[PDB]
Amino acid sequence: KEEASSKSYRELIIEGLTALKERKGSSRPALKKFIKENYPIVGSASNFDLYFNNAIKKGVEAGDFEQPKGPAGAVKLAKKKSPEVKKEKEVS
Repeated sequence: KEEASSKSYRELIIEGLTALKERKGSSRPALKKFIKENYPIVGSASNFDLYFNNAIKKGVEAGDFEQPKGPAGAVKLAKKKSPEVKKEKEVS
């Protein structure tokens, strides 16, 4: 709005993660690019690459994102804690 930041990664990730899901979901690097191309505000933010990882972690604990391929893999928009997601090791 004025500051060159203060974009919620929650919005940014979901905006993409819902779109670039393809087969079902997509890895962080793909989302990171999506945000950089679409939301330069945060995309070109210092240590955005690092912040994004924490954002994913924050989102998955919040039950807003979920990683089918376990932590540090592909993320998928979480809507229901449905079965056949037993490749996350310990995202809990």
